[PDB]
Amino acid sequence: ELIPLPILNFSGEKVGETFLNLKTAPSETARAVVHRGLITHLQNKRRGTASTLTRAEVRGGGRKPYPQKKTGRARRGSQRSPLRPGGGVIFGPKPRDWTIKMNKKERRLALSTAIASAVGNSFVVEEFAENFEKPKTKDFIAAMQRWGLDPAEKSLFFLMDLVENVEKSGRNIRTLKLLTPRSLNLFDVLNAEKLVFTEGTIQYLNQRYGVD
Amino acid sequence: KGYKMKTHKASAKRFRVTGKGKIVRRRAGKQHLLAKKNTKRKNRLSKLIQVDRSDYDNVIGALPYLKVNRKV
Amino acid sequence: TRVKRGYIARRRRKKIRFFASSFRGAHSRLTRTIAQQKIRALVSAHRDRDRQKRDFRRLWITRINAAIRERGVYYNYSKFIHDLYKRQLLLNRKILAQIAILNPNCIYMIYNEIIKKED
Amino acid sequence: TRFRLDNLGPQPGSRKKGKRKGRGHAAGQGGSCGFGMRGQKSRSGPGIMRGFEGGQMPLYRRIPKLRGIAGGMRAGLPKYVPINLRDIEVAGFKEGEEVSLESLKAKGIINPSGRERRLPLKILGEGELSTKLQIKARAFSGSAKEKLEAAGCSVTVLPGRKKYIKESVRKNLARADEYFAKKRA
RNA sequence: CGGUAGGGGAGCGUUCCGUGUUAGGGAGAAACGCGUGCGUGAGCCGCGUUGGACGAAGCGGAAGCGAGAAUGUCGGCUUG
RNA sequence: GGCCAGUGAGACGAUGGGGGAUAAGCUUCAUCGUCGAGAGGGAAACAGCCCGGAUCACCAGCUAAGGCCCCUAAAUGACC
RNA sequence: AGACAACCUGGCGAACUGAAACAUCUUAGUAGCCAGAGGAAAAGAAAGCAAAAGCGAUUCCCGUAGUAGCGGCGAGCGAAAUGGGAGCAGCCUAAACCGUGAAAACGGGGUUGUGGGAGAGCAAUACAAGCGUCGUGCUGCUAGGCGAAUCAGUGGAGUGCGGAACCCUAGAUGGUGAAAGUCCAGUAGCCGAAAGCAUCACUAGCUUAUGCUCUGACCCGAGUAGCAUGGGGCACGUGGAAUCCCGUGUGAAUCAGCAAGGACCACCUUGCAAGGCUAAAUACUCCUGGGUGACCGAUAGCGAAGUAGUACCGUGAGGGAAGGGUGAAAAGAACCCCCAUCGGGGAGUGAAAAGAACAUGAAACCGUAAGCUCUCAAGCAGUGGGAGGGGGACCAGACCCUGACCGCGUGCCUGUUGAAGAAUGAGCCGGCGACUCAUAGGCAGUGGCUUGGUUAAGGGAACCCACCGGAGCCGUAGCGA
Ligand SMILES: [Mg+2]
Ligand SMILES: [Mg+2]
Ligand SMILES: [Mg+2]
Ligand SMILES: [Mg+2]
Ligand SMILES: [Mg+2]
Ligand SMILES: [Mg+2]
Ligand SMILES: [Mg+2]
Ligand SMILES: [Mg+2]
Ligand SMILES: [Mg+2]
Ligand SMILES: [Mg+2]
Ligand SMILES: [Mg+2]
Ligand SMILES: [Mg+2]
Ligand SMILES: [Mg+2]
Ligand SMILES: [Mg+2]
Ligand SMILES: [Mg+2]
Ligand SMILES: [Mg+2]
Ligand SMILES: [Mg+2]
Ligand SMILES: [Mg+2]
Ligand SMILES: [Mg+2]
Ligand SMILES: [Mg+2]
Ligand SMILES: [Mg+2]
Ligand SMILES: [Mg+2]
Ligand SMILES: [Mg+2]
Ligand SMILES: [Mg+2]
Ligand SMILES: [Mg+2]
Ligand SMILES: [Mg+2]
Ligand SMILES: [Mg+2]
Ligand SMILES: [Mg+2]
Ligand SMILES: [Mg+2]
Ligand SMILES: [Mg+2]
Ligand SMILES: [Mg+2]
Ligand SMILES: [Mg+2]
Ligand SMILES: [Mg+2]
Ligand SMILES: [Mg+2]
Ligand SMILES: [Mg+2]
Ligand SMILES: [Mg+2]
Ligand SMILES: [Mg+2]
Ligand SMILES: [Mg+2]
Ligand SMILES: [Mg+2]
Ligand SMILES: [Mg+2]
Ligand SMILES: [Mg+2]
Ligand SMILES: [Mg+2]
Ligand SMILES: [Mg+2]
Ligand SMILES: [Mg+2]
Ligand SMILES: [Mg+2]
Ligand SMILES: [Mg+2]
Ligand SMILES: [Mg+2]
Ligand SMILES: [Mg+2]
Ligand SMILES: [Mg+2]
Ligand SMILES: [Mg+2]
Ligand SMILES: [Mg+2]
Ligand SMILES: [Mg+2]
Ligand SMILES: [Mg+2]
Ligand SMILES: [Mg+2]
Ligand SMILES: [Mg+2]
Ligand SMILES: [Mg+2]
Ligand SMILES: [Mg+2]
Ligand SMILES: [Mg+2]
Ligand SMILES: [Mg+2]
Ligand SMILES: [Mg+2]
Ligand SMILES: [Mg+2]
Ligand SMILES: [Mg+2]
Ligand SMILES: [Mg+2]
Ligand SMILES: [Mg+2]
Ligand SMILES: [Mg+2]
Ligand SMILES: [Mg+2]
Ligand SMILES: [Mg+2]
Ligand SMILES: [Mg+2]
Ligand SMILES: [Mg+2]
Ligand SMILES: [Mg+2]
Ligand SMILES: [Mg+2]
Ligand SMILES: [Mg+2]
Ligand SMILES: [Mg+2]
Ligand SMILES: [Mg+2]
Ligand SMILES: [Mg+2]
Ligand SMILES: [Mg+2]
Ligand SMILES: [Mg+2]
Ligand SMILES: [Mg+2]
Ligand SMILES: [Mg+2]
Ligand SMILES: [Mg+2]
Ligand SMILES: [Mg+2]
Ligand SMILES: [Mg+2]
Ligand SMILES: [Mg+2]
Ligand SMILES: [Mg+2]
Ligand SMILES: [Mg+2]
Ligand SMILES: [Mg+2]
Ligand SMILES: [Mg+2]
Ligand SMILES: [Mg+2]
Ligand SMILES: [Mg+2]
Ligand SMILES: [Mg+2]
Ligand SMILES: [Mg+2]
Ligand SMILES: [Mg+2]
Ligand SMILES: [Mg+2]
Ligand SMILES: [Mg+2]
Ligand SMILES: [Mg+2]
Ligand SMILES: [Mg+2]
Ligand SMILES: [Mg+2]
Ligand SMILES: [Mg+2]
Ligand SMILES: [Mg+2]
Ligand SMILES: [Mg+2]
Ligand SMILES: [Mg+2]
Ligand SMILES: [Mg+2]
Ligand SMILES: [Mg+2]
Ligand SMILES: [Mg+2]
Ligand SMILES: [Mg+2]
Ligand SMILES: [Mg+2]
Ligand SMILES: [Mg+2]
Ligand SMILES: [Mg+2]
Ligand SMILES: [Mg+2]
Ligand SMILES: [Mg+2]
Ligand SMILES: [Mg+2]
Ligand SMILES: [Mg+2]
Ligand SMILES: [Mg+2]
Ligand SMILES: [Mg+2]
Ligand SMILES: [Mg+2]
Ligand SMILES: [Mg+2]
Ligand SMILES: [Mg+2]
Ligand SMILES: [Mg+2]
Ligand SMILES: [Mg+2]
Ligand SMILES: [Mg+2]
Ligand SMILES: [Mg+2]
Ligand SMILES: [Mg+2]
Ligand SMILES: [Mg+2]
Ligand SMILES: [Mg+2]
Ligand SMILES: [Mg+2]
Repeated sequence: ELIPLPILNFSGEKVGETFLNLKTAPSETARAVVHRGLITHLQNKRRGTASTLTRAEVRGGGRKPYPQKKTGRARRGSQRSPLRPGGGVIFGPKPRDWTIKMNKKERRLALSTAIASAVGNSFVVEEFAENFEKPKTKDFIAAMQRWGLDPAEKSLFFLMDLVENVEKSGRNIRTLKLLTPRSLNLFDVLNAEKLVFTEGTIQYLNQRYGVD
Repeated sequence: KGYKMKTHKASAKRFRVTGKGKIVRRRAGKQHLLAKKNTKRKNRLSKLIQVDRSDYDNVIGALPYLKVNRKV
Repeated sequence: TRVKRGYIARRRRKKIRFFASSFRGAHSRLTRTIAQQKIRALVSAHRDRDRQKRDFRRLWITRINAAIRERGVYYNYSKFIHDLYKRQLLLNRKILAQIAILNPNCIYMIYNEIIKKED
Repeated sequence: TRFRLDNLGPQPGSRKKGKRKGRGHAAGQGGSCGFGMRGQKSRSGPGIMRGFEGGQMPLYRRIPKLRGIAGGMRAGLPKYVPINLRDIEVAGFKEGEEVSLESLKAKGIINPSGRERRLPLKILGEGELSTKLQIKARAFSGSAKEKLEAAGCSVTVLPGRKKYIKESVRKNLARADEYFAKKRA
């Protein structure tokens, strides 16, 4: 690797160095690849809930000139249409699905490019799981500030484990995301200010996405 | 279940495609009144001719599943 | 996502209307009329920026003609100009018209040079 | 040079903005939208059939139906997966290796679909093989097995599935063989 | 380097989403009114003895996205 | 060759002709010009005649067709 | 018995339309009507597929495939088998025979298919499996309860700002004079049900049950199958027209049989019609409870934010509108004056009068005041030139308003060979108002992989999404009916 990574113990002293080496998008297309990967994500996340009534859903037509003036909806000699108030909506939204597709390998590429950009931030950690027994948020934040994470700026903890105490201890900070590999999004990696890995985690990422 | 385009069947019993991808058809006029057509003519009307570039549009538009190189 | 047209209309209209200030009658009121009237204004304007260049030459030439005809019985615009040229002077018609009104003695001098040399 | 949600953006040329017809003339196709004046092509709704010329008898109609199709003679269908020796050369076959069908899915040179799944294999001469390979297929072209037996390769031809023949026609086809046999001996 | 039908290239704006529970905002936001300001233009930027709480720029995404014509259509107000 | 449009009512003028009455701003063809889709000047006004093909600015200059008594730019010029 | 939105099953069953006309065909067994039942319905335990290798009731999705085919071979219609998933479940009865009757019935026995059963003899017997009153059980639902942590300053109000602190298994949400993790109700977490409901286990009990040998004589669903005709439906339009189901008429065979394998015959394979019943996977929203929203915000969203199916209109079936925002709080203006009331002007309330026809308040339209200007004048009302007069400036030679007179100047749109047209259209102003979406085919531009590329349905810490899912599909051989 072209850069080391600091490994800090639970106190915050630097114990070691690691290397996270991934498949990177060629320099030209990176911004496109990632971009696309992101767009796709956000677009599949979308639920078309916007619904209208077409000209034929609208209640209570009959085909005829109106016999008497409906104040605001029509006048005396007029024909039924979309062009009234209360008329159908021409080309209005119907419930959709926005779901598009992207190649698996392209996906993974975006993920890798993202995380391989984020190596100017990232730490590693000595796998703190045991130091939490009773869930304590106060404690988690203590630990954070020891590692130099401002409990403001939106950081990402990528671990293998969800140890219940840790899981709950982090639940209520708005700026943390605690990710298993089961939930790992391009989105959150892009979104995070600081990246945090464990040893097992680096071992995982450097394998799945390893450059040959 | 979407809608996939339907092959126009009356055009696909008429035209086909050669291995290199060009469209061909039969020639019209050998079925009857043969006696009065000279044998040289009768031979000419028996072979397979490549369809006239002009028609390619209509043809192509009605046979969406036919693999066709227009030589680009 | 429904989109009302909102103000995007009335800004355009208002910015048009500003143009049409001081048009008599309904050319200063109704938007629909005001539109047309704006176009025609801009149009005549463009036209007469071109007419202009024709017109002042018209004028200047006329004034020059009058200014010279005072001197000789037989003398013209045409004769004059011809002589300005066979004497190699560059003064164009704006300048001779302005010197005709604003410094008449000067034009008399010029004429005296042209005559002396044509003599 | 780090990626965030804000430094992202597309590649020039990728997403090209769409024509929105019927807005303004200065823009694009305004008014008419690029349909010109009137008539049937500029009218809303389903057009006329794609193969239809004006009522003059359409090209596809005035031309005679293709030979076999025209009557309902069943169309021709590939009955073997053809492989030439080219492909077998290119692939990673070391000597002694069994070619067969399976070992060509393994190295992926043939990816068969449903119809092709159910099919047998056939070997067609093209390209000059250099190696001794053990081949198993249901058929060969003449040229094929000529070049193969020339190179020193063992050609194992696989049994096709038996055709069920009723007893009487066995008696006939066997009566034949009895005749040939009594004659030669 | 005139230009209709028509084709191609480059842009502006509207509402909404991501960044974002953003910058900014009862020391006055949106809007409304103004400009000796800047644009090829769509428009932008600045200003307010109006207004009273929201909401830019940038880099991206999506459309119920731009009106002067439809004997359009609904309200309002004229003329006679 | 690919992708992908409109057009498929034309008008007059010059020339060659046919129909008609060597009638029609008539009608129908042929080789051209302009209008269509072309602004400017000359034609009193005046799609199709003459000059000329308008990127834009200039209170500069030279010319085309056409003009030089006054309306209205230039000779109330010269010689037959 | 009646009621019941959509879905479903059965019964009747169109037409515009498409075919650039139309009659076969299409629309479409759609709409509509009628009847019926359910939370789903229907279908369903091989007289089935297939092809010489195998599968093992039904339904639903992906795929095969717009393939084979059908078709005035026109418009169009359009499979299945293999393959991948979801989901799984198999049972009662007739007849032979044995009892009881005169019957008709009842009771035992008996239910299968590379055959069973009845018949005649000899062996095994105890476990296993299915159903289920009663009842404390388990869980959930129908009320609830406990629930951490802040202060002062700042112009009506502080949740904002500057400055200090704190909780977090709680930084969901709503409210509060102004935007709040720490003010209220709440949330995480944790407790809680006398009564009823629901899924589950258990629950006495009720059910069933094996094994072999001999015997082609007994049974194995009759007005049935088939056949002749008339039709219907199967992707399949009478076609060589199978399989399926009905009118009229005829009319079999029992396992040494009968049916199916796309006329038909032979052979082989597969199966057992003419008795029933069955859960799930799938469809739907008059609704109920949670949740999300690149959904609306009073011309929108339901027709309906107020008497909304109301007012009103119609004999009747039926049609069918409009009217939202004083303020934080009514503190909704005591008292005096004009004064018959309404309405107003003061005072008082209030941050503001925002004063009840009350929040921002554009345009048309109606005026009032101030600056310049029109009564010898011909004009799509402008424009270039600018006399005279006036106004706010800081680059005072500029800007802004007015406009003596001269020049030039045939509204806009549509549509036409061609228009100022006496050609169409618009009273004016503001809103609403049109190349949209889904799915496929072709082409282009961008990426990704090219150790060929890619997955579909499906599964997913709810979605998204990691990771799966190679069934398929595209490219690797053509020629030929
Ligand atoms: Mg209707
Ligand atoms: Mg509506
Ligand atoms: Mg090929
Ligand atoms: Mg023949
Ligand atoms: Mg074409
Ligand atoms: Mg909106
Ligand atoms: Mg609109
Ligand atoms: Mg003016
Ligand atoms: Mg589009
Ligand atoms: Mg364009
Ligand atoms: Mg227009
Ligand atoms: Mg077009
Ligand atoms: Mg039109
Ligand atoms: Mg056309
Ligand atoms: Mg049509
Ligand atoms: Mg249609
Ligand atoms: Mg069609
Ligand atoms: Mg034929
Ligand atoms: Mg072939
Ligand atoms: Mg293939
Ligand atoms: Mg041009
Ligand atoms: Mg154009
Ligand atoms: Mg903007
Ligand atoms: Mg804006
Ligand atoms: Mg906005
Ligand atoms: Mg802020
Ligand atoms: Mg402002
Ligand atoms: Mg806004
Ligand atoms: Mg602006
Ligand atoms: Mg901008
Ligand atoms: Mg406020
Ligand atoms: Mg922004
Ligand atoms: Mg719309
Ligand atoms: Mg209007
Ligand atoms: Mg009206
Ligand atoms: Mg009036
Ligand atoms: Mg013609
Ligand atoms: Mg014609
Ligand atoms: Mg036409
Ligand atoms: Mg002519
Ligand atoms: Mg002529
Ligand atoms: Mg001649
Ligand atoms: Mg004559
Ligand atoms: Mg003639
Ligand atoms: Mg003519
Ligand atoms: Mg000429
Ligand atoms: Mg035209
Ligand atoms: Mg031209
Ligand atoms: Mg001209
Ligand atoms: Mg002229
Ligand atoms: Mg010329
Ligand atoms: Mg030129
Ligand atoms: Mg030019
Ligand atoms: Mg000259
Ligand atoms: Mg003169
Ligand atoms: Mg003379
Ligand atoms: Mg009932
Ligand atoms: Mg009833
Ligand atoms: Mg019911
Ligand atoms: Mg019909
Ligand atoms: Mg009809
Ligand atoms: Mg028709
Ligand atoms: Mg028709
Ligand atoms: Mg169900
Ligand atoms: Mg049922
Ligand atoms: Mg079974
Ligand atoms: Mg059975
Ligand atoms: Mg299957
Ligand atoms: Mg399964
Ligand atoms: Mg099963
Ligand atoms: Mg019995
Ligand atoms: Mg029994
Ligand atoms: Mg058998
Ligand atoms: Mg047997
Ligand atoms: Mg027995
Ligand atoms: Mg409490
Ligand atoms: Mg509390
Ligand atoms: Mg405070
Ligand atoms: Mg604070
Ligand atoms: Mg809150
Ligand atoms: Mg709770
Ligand atoms: Mg037997
Ligand atoms: Mg029959
Ligand atoms: Mg039939
Ligand atoms: Mg049949
Ligand atoms: Mg059958
Ligand atoms: Mg079959
Ligand atoms: Mg029937
Ligand atoms: Mg019968
Ligand atoms: Mg019998
Ligand atoms: Mg039969
Ligand atoms: Mg069978
Ligand atoms: Mg039976
Ligand atoms: Mg049957
Ligand atoms: Mg049965
Ligand atoms: Mg049933
Ligand atoms: Mg209203
Ligand atoms: Mg409404
Ligand atoms: Mg409003
Ligand atoms: Mg009072
Ligand atoms: Mg009284
Ligand atoms: Mg009073
Ligand atoms: Mg007061
Ligand atoms: Mg007070
Ligand atoms: Mg108001
Ligand atoms: Mg007079
Ligand atoms: Mg006067
Ligand atoms: Mg006048
Ligand atoms: Mg004038
Ligand atoms: Mg005039
Ligand atoms: Mg006409
Ligand atoms: Mg008019
Ligand atoms: Mg016209
Ligand atoms: Mg006309
Ligand atoms: Mg109108
Ligand atoms: Mg009118
Ligand atoms: Mg009218
Ligand atoms: Mg629109
Ligand atoms: Mg279209
Ligand atoms: Mg689309
Ligand atoms: Mg496409
Ligand atoms: Mg590529
Ligand atoms: Mg999936
Ligand atoms: Mg799922
Ligand atoms: Mg899903």
